[PDB]
Amino acid sequence: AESRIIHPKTDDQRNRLQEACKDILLFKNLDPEQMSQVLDAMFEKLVKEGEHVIDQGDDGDNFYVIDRGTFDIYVKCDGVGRCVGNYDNRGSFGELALMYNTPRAATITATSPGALWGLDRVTFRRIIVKNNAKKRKMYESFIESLPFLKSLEVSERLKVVDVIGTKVYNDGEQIIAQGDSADSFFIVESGEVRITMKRKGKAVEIARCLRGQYFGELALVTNKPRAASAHAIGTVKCLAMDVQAFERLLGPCMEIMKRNIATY
Ligand SMILES: CCCN(CCC)c1ncnc2c1ncn2[C@@H]1O[C@@H]2COP(=O)(O)O[C@H]2[C@H]1O
Ligand SMILES: CCCN(CCC)c1ncnc2c1ncn2[C@@H]1O[C@@H]2COP(=O)(O)O[C@H]2[C@H]1O
Repeated sequence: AESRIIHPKTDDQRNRLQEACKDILLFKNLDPEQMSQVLDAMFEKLVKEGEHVIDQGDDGDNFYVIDRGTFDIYVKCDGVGRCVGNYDNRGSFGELALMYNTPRAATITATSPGALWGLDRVTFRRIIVKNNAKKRKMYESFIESLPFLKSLEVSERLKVVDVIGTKVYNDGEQIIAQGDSADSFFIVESGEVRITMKRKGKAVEIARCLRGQYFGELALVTNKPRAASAHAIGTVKCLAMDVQAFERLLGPCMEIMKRNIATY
């Protein structure tokens, strides 16, 4: 079809568009064809400190990917809204409205001047939601066999795959580095992950994660930095998700985790 949306861009815009998108979990499973359709529909939108890019309750129009600038996340608790987190010069938001045809479930506002790459909902539903149909096949059984995910309404566990993204790693490849700031949760799908620990300089092995085992969740809960490095042992495939997604769907897991986290 030629009813596709296309926003002509300069070589520079595409370059930046490219950097901004390299790590967006929602694009991880798209073939080159699907990705280029997406990129063509991306439009640039500048923002200013204080600007309410999204207001809770509003209608879902676009999906956003951050090019730069800081942001704050706000939710209303009984009528009072609080900063429940934030984004820092990278990440994506505004997908829930388009995926589930529901009102914006939060408020996003620039906490400094920024820029964004938006994606209309027609394109988003046409390609990303289609993409989720594929991901569900591939990982529905698997995800539904992960013990730590028993504590979730049958319905909640369904929306999990909708926001995970597949990351491939070669042998010897670093997945996360101890110390670094954390913005993602991992779940080994295939291969093996070696977890090691070091000391203040420039390495003791402390665990091995196999298909079905998660890691990188400690720093998300303790709101602390990476407490250990992770490396791929041979080809590894992890099903990942950002913290916002983590806290949004995994709250019902923090217990069985916080407890089993004592085993650290
Ligand atoms: C820190 C996680 C906070 N939680 C969970 C609390 C209920 C969130 N709960 C719901 N939506 C969130 C959350 N965080 C970011 N968004 C993003 O803010 C967006 C607002 O538009 P949306 O509902 O279409 O999609 C949303 C998400 O990408
Ligand atoms: C049973 C070994 C327990 N220990 C060693 C005790 C000091 C651990 N101590 C600290 N982190 C561990 C440990 N095991 C796995 N991780 C995982 O390795 C991850 C490193 O990133 P993270 O800190 O965000 O979350 C971590 C855990 O999922």
